[PDB]
Amino acid sequence: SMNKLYIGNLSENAAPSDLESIFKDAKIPVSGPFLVKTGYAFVDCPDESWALKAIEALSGKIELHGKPIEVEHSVPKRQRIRKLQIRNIPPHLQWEVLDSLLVQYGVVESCEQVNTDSETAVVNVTYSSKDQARQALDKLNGFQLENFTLKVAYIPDEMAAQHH
Repeated sequence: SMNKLYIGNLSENAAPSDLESIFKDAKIPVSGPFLVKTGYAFVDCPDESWALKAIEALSGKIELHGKPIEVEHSVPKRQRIRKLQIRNIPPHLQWEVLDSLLVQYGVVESCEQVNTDSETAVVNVTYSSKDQARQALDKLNGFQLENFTLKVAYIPDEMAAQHH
């Protein structure tokens, strides 16, 4: 389940109470405690919708101790394989325009729309191979389209962990 968050760019002094109050102010529930390590932390949300809301509302938008926090899906490196999430897509963008970008990097096995309360769209894309998704991530994250900057990140690909 995509309810697990990684929180990055934290100060050395950051404490759970600091993150608790950020999530409370954003009206986002968590389903367990904040685990604060050295410059980063982990927390779970009750479901995938809340995890996405936390990313969209908090990442790069809230500062703690003078540093803007980063909030992302927590994905172990060995689960960064075929699957990506693309956020901040222009609301009216024709799906052929998006497809014309995606296929420059590989074969799209699937592209699923995700529910979100933002005006911008979110899709989960599965490429055929790890090399294709890695190139798409590098080329599409930060790409500017119709006055919107696309944000692209890995999501877990648990079933391909041993695929060749």
